[PDB]
Amino acid sequence: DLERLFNPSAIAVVGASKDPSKIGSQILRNLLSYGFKGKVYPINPTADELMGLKCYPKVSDVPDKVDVAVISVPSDKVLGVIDDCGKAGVKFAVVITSGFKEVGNEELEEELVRRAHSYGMRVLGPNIFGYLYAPARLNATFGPKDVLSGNVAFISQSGALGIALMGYTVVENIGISSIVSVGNKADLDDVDLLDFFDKDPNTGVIMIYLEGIAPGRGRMFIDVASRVSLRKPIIVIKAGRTEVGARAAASHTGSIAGSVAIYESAFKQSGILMAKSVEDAFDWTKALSWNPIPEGERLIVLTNGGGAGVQSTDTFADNGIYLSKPPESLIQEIKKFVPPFASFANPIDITGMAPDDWYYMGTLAALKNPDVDALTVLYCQTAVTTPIGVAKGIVDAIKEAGNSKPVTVGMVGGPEVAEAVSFLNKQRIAAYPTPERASSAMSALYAYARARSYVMKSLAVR
Amino acid sequence: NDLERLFNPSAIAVVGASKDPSKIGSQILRNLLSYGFKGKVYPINPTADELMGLKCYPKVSDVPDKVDVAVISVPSDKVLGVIDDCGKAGVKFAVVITSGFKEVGNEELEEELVRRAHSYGMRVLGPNIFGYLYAPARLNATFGPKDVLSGNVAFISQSGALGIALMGYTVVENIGISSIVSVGNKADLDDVDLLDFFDKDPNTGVIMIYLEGIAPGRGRMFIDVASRVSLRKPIIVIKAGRTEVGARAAASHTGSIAGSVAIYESAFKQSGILMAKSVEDAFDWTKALSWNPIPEGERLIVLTNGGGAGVQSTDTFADNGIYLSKPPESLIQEIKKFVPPFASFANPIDITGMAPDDWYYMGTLAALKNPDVDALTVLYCQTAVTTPIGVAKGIVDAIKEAGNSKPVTVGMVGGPEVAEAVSFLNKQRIAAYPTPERASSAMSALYAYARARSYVMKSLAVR
Amino acid sequence: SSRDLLLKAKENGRKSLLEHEAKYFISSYGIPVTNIRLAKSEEEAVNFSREIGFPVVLKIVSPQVVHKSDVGGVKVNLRSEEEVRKAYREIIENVKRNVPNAEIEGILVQEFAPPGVELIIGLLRDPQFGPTVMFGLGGVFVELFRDVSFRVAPLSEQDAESMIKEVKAYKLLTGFRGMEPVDIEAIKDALIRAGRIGVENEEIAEMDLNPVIAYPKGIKVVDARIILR
Amino acid sequence: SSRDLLLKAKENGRKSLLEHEAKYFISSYGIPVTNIRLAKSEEEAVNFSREIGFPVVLKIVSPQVVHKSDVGGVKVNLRSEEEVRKAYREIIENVKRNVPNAEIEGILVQEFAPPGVELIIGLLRDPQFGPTVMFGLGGVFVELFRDVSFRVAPLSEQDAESMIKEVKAYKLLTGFRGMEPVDIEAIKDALIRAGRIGVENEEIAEMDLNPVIAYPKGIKVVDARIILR
Ligand SMILES: Nc1ncnc2c1ncn2[C@@H]1O[C@H](COP(=O)(O)OP(=O)(O)O)[C@@H](O)[C@H]1O
Ligand SMILES: [Mg+2]
Ligand SMILES: [Mg+2]
Repeated sequence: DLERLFNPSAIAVVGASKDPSKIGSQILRNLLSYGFKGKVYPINPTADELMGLKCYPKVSDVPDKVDVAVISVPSDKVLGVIDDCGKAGVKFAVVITSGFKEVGNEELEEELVRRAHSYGMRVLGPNIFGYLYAPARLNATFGPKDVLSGNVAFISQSGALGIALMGYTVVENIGISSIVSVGNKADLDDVDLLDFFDKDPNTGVIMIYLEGIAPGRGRMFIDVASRVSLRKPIIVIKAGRTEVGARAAASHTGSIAGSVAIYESAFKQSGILMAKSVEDAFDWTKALSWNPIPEGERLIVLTNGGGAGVQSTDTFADNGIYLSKPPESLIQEIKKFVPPFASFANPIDITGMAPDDWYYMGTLAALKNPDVDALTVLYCQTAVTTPIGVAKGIVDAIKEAGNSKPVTVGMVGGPEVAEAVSFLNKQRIAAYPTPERASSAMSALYAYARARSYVMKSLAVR
Repeated sequence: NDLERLFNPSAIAVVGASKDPSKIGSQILRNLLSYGFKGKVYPINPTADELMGLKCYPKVSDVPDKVDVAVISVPSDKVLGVIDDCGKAGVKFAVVITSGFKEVGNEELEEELVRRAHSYGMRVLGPNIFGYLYAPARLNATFGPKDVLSGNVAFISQSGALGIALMGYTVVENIGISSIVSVGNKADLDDVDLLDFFDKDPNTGVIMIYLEGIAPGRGRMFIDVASRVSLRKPIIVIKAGRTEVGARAAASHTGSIAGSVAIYESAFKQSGILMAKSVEDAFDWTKALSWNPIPEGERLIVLTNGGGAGVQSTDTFADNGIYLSKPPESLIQEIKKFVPPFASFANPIDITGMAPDDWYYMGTLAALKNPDVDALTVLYCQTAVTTPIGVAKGIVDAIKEAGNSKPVTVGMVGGPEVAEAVSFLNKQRIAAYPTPERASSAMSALYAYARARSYVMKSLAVR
Repeated sequence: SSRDLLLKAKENGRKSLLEHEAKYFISSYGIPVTNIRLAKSEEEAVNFSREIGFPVVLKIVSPQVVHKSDVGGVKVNLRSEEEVRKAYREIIENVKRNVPNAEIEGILVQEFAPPGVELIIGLLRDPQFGPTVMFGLGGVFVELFRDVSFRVAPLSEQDAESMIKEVKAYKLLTGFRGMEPVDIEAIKDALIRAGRIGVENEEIAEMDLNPVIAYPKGIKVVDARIILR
Repeated sequence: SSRDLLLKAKENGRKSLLEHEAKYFISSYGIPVTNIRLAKSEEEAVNFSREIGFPVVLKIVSPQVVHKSDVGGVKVNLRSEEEVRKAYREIIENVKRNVPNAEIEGILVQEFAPPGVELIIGLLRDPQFGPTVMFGLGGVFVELFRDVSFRVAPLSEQDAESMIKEVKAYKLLTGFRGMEPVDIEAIKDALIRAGRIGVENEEIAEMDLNPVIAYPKGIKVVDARIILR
C-alpha cells in the first residue's frame, strides 16, 4: 500500500545543503514552493537550518515518524543512509541517486533493496528525478516547480525524457495528478503504482513511459493493468519498439531487452494503448482525460472544408474507423441553414462559406441528436470567420448540449487559429492544429472503448 | 504553354472588385496592393471610376495596356462573358476564382469555359480557386492571408478551404514560401504545368502539393515531369483519398473520381515523390528539406543528453528504414574529452543528463566538422542544469563555426522555455521540433529524398 | 508481324486472343512460354507431342469454352504417344456433351511445365497512368491476400527489380525449405517486356500471364489471356 | 497420472519426451493427436497398420534421433503392407548407418493424416511473462515469413479467438480456392489447452505442436515436441 508514499505526514530530504545547486536543495525548494502541508526535515550533517526549517544530521534524530526519505547522497553513501532511515522506521526510500545497475553496479542495487526490506521499507528507484502528487501538494522532484492540475498520472522509466516531459505537460495543457520517476525499478515498479492509481479517485488517466519490466513481473502486470483498464485508460509509450531501439534502451537502462512481440500482446490483453510517439501519447491522453468513451459507432465529422474532411476520413480509416451516413434528422436540421451544395455523406461539409454561428448550430444539432455518439469538428480559417468565434461557438454548443459525448477539434490556420486552439484546450476541449491529429485523438477514444471491451470479454465467467 | 508571365505579369486585371470590401474581388485587390505588386493593377468594375486609388475600367478590353493576367471573381453565369472580353483584350491567363462548375456537377459549363479560353489562346487556372501568390514578384492574387514568410517552398493545393488555411499555417510553422497556387478544379492548367515552371524557377527549391487526383491521360506526363524535377528539387505530396473511403470523400469534394490508390503510390515512387499521410508530416519534412542539403552518406549521428529521447529517435529512424552505426573514433575521442566515462557512444551518443549548455556547442561542433559524419540530429531534454535558449544558441554557433553545410534537425523536450527556443531555431532556418520523433522523422525525410532521387537516377540509366 | 494476330481477331469480332495466339504474341516479345503446337487431328497431336517432348498437356481450343476444366477440356501430364491419344478422344468427346455446338479450332498440345515458384505478371490500363504492370506470387498470395505491386510502363530495370522486392511474398523467390532461389533477372526481364507490350499495343485492353513458373534458371509462362479493346 | 511421463523422463535424465510420450501427454489434456502404436517388431508394424487402417506412416522412436526425417527416419503415405515392410527395414538401416549407436525404442505406426490446413501451436516461457502461447499457419508462413501471434497464458476464449484473427495468413482458415473453411472453435480450444499445459506443468520448458492439421470439423496434432527443464 502506497498511501503514505503519495500522502506522507513527514518527508526528510537527505542531501540538501546551503548550496542551492545541489539536487537535494532543488528538491527541498520545490517541496516548499509547491506547498507541501506536512512536515519537511532537511537532513544535513552540518547545517543547523535550511530554508527556514530546522535541519538534522540523521533521519533517526528527527523527533517524528518520517514516512518518506528522499535520498540524494553519493552512491557510496546511500546504504548508510538506508540503514539509518531503517533504524528510524522509514516506510519509503526515494533514492534519487544514480550509479547503480544502469552503470553495471548490480550488486550495490540488490544490497540496497535487501537492506531496505529488512526494515520493512520500500524503495523507489534508484536513479530517479523524484515524484510529484498534486492532491497532496507534493513536488518531490528537481524538475519543474509546478504542473497544471488534473487527473493524469505519468510514470516514467526514463529520467531525462521523463523530467522534460513533466515540463511539456504544461505546454500541452495536460492536467496532472501525479509524476513518478521509477528509474531502475529495483523494488517498487509499474505494477505497484498501477495498484495505487487504480484506487486513486484523483487519477482518471495513466500514461507510462516504459522500457522494460523485471523478469517474473509480467503476469501480475497483465492482471493489474487489465483490472485498471476496466475503469481508467492506460497509455504506454513503449521504448524499444524495434530491435535496435530495444538495444539502445538496454544500454540506457542496464537491463536486457525482452521480446517486443510478447510486450505488444501483453499490452493488448491488458487493454493498454501503445503509443509510438510522445505526440500521440500526449494527444491521446488529452482526449481521454477530457471525454467519456463513445457509446456507439455513429461518429460525425463536421467540417467547413472538404480537404480537411478527407484528411480526417483517411486518418480515421488508418485506425480502422469508418464513417456512415449521419442520422436523417441531423441532415434535415443542418439543411435549414447550409447551402444546397453542402455535402451530407459524413464528413458533413457545410462549405467554406460557413460563418461562425453555423459551427455553433451544427455542433449543437449533432451533439443533441440521439443517434450521434461522437463529434470531430474541423475548421479551416477563412475571412468569413474568426477562429476564436468558431471556438466559442463550439464551447457554447457543448455547454448547451448539456450531455457528454466525445468531441475533438481540428483547426488549421495562422496565429489566430493557434490562439483559438490554445483557448479550447484551456477549456479542456481537445483541440489540435491539424485535422489528422484531432481524428487521431478521437480514434484513441474509440480504441480505448475496444480495449475495455477486449478486457471485459477476456474476464468473462465460463 | 509558358507560365512566366502568369507568375511575373506586367499587368493584372481584377474583375469583381468593388466599393464593397467584403466582395472576393475586393479582398484580392487589397491583397495585391498591400503585398506590394509593382506592375500595373487594373480594377474592373462596371460603374466605379476608381477603386482603392486606382483607375477602374468597365471592361478589360478598355484598359490601355497589355493585360497578362485576369483575376475573375464574378458569378459563374457571368464568367464566359468576361472570358470573351479578356479574349478580345488578348489576355494570356484567366484566373477563375469563381466556383460553381464541375465540383457542383456543372461539367459542361467548365469544359465550355476552357474551350472559350482556348479559342483565344488563353489559359485557365481553376476554376473554383482562392487565387495564387508569387513572392519573387511581390504578387498576392489571393483572398487569403495578406502575407507569408519569404522562402523557397512552392505550395500547390487542389483544395480551396484546406489550401487557404494551410497558407496561413505556413507562417505559424515558419515555412518560407516562394509561391502559393490554388489549382482547384484544374480544368486546364494543372500540377504538371506548374511543376514545369517550378523546375525552372531558381527562387523555388521545394514543391509541396496537396493532391486529390489528376486527369485521365495525364499520369504518364506527371511521372515524366515530376521525376525530372525530383533530380534537383524534392516534391512532397499530401495525398488526399489514400484510402477507399477517403477516395470517396475526395470525389465528393472535387466532383470526379481521383483514381487507384495503389497505382498513385507507385507513380509517386517512380517520380521520386515523398508521400505525406498528414499535414504535420508534410510540413515537418518541407522545413527540413528547405533548410538542409541532402546527406552525402549514411553516417548519421544522433546526439542526446537523454537516453529516452535517443531510444524514441532510434525507434523512429528504424520505422523509416534508417539504422545507426558506431560513430567515428575521432569523434568519440573528441567527445570523451569532456563527457563522463558512463556516457554511451553507440549512436545515439548519450552525453548524459548532466550535460550543461556548452557541451551542446562542443558536441555539435565536433560532429559537424568530422569528415566521417554526414548528418546530425540533436536531441535535448530540459533539465535545470541547462537553459533551452543556451542549448539552441550553442547549436547555432556550432553550425556557423563548422563552416560547412550538413543536414541537421533538432528535437527539444520541455516547458514554455523549450517552445521559445524551438521557435527561435526555426526562425534561424534550423529545423527544430518539440519532440525527438518529429525531429528524426524530419531527418528521415532528408534521407528519403536522397533515396527517392537515387531511385529516379537509376530508373533513367542508359540502356 | 505478330500484330496480324490482333488484327485478325478484331476482324472476326473477337474480344480476346485464344490461348495459342496469346502465347505466340507473348513469345514474339521475348517472354518465354510453354512450347506449343495446335493439333487439328489426334494424329497431329501425337506428332507434335513427339516434337515438343513428353509429357504433354492437351487443351481444347474454342471461343465457346473459356473454362476448359469444367467441360472436360484439359488433360495433364500425358507421358506417352497414346496416353495423349486416348486423352484426345476424351477431350473431343467430352466437349460434345457439355457444350455440343462449340467451334473447335483444334486441340492445343502443350509442354508440361514442371513445378516451381508460381508467379503472376499482369498488365492493365489505368485511366490516369495508362498501361500499368502488376506483379505478385501465384496461388493464394495474389488471389486471396492481394499481395501485389504495380509499376507504370515503360518499366526501367530499377522499376522491375524494386517491384519484385516490394511484395510481401518476395522471400519465396530467394530460397526456402525444399526450394532453391529462382531467376530474378528473368522475372525482371518479363516484367519489362510485359510493360513494352502494353505501351506499344494500344488495342490490348489487359493481359494476364497466370500462372508463370520461375525456376533456378529461366521462367516459363504456362497460361496467358489477352483482352482487346 | 500423466505427470508420471514427465517424471519418468526426468528420472532417466532426458531433456525431452519421445513422440508417443508427448502425444499421450497432449491428448490427456484434450488436444487431439494421431492414433498411434509403438511397434517393437516388423510384425507389429504390419499388424498395427492393419489395426489403424491404410494409408499409414512409420517413424523411428529413439532418444538419439531428434530429426527423424533428416536421418532417413520417416516413411509417409504407406498404402499397403508391402510398402510398410519396405519402409520398416528402410528405416532401421537408414537409422543404423546415419545414427549407429542409437537405442531404438521402436517404430511408431501412424495414421497418414489427410491433407488440410497446417497450423503451428507453440508454448514458450518468456522471462517477463512466463508461459506464452504462439499461433501461426504452417509451412512458409511461420518458417519463412515469421507470421505469428502470441498470448500470455492462461488464455481466455477472447485471447484465443483474437490471436487467431490476428495473423496475416488468417484467411487460409476461412475458406479459399480448393479448401473449405476449417474448425476455428477446435483451434481456439487447442490454444487454451496448450496454455494450461504451460501454466500447470512447470517442468515443461517449451512445447511445439507442428504440424497441426485443421479440418472442417476438428484438428489433429501430427507431430509434437516437449522439452523438459
Ligand atoms: N502421421 C502423419 N500423417 C501425415 N503426415 C505426416 C504424419 N507425420 C508426419 N507427416 C508429415 O511428414 C513429415 C515428417 O516429419 P516429422 O514427423 O514432423 O518430424 P521430423 O521433423 O523429424 O522429420 C511431417 O513434417 C509432416 O509434413
Ligand atoms: Mg467545400
Ligand atoms: Mg541518462
